Amino acid sequence: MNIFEMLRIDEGLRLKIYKDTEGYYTIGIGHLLTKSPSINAAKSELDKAINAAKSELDKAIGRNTNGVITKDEAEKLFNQDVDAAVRGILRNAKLKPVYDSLDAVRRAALINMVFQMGETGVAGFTNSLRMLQQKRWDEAAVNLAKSRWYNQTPNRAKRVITTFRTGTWDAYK
Repeated sequence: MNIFEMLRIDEGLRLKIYKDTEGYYTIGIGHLLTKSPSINAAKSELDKAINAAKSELDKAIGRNTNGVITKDEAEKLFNQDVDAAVRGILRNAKLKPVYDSLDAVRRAALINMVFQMGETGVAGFTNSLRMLQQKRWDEAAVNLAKSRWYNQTPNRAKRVITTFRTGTWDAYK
């Protein structure tokens, strides 16, 4: 198991533009496109958005696709995304250090968070981060759980948390 397989599981795979739990238009392996609008919107709106998401996609892939892509394409996007998450982490004054202190498995967990919630979002978990740095496994997990993230996506948060707590991939077995 590794980062790719890990997120592959947590994020799923889809070749058609769908929308995430947080009302975002996305595709492939969790590839964000555009903020979705509220249903209280009409054609003007909705279509405008579909439109926009669509453009984003085209732009990303470099071709006209009418909201649909291939596996190869997704996998490409995917890699790029993992890469990026891994750069935010290194570019971040708060993440870099936590990251460095962690074992390979746990590193993976951090990347996941980052990938799921952006470097900005993640750096926001100051207490949890510190705890991670002190290697206070269980405390962190408790801290981590007291979050929007957990409450919103519990199953996924669970796997991640456990991962941090055990330094193993059991949660993913």
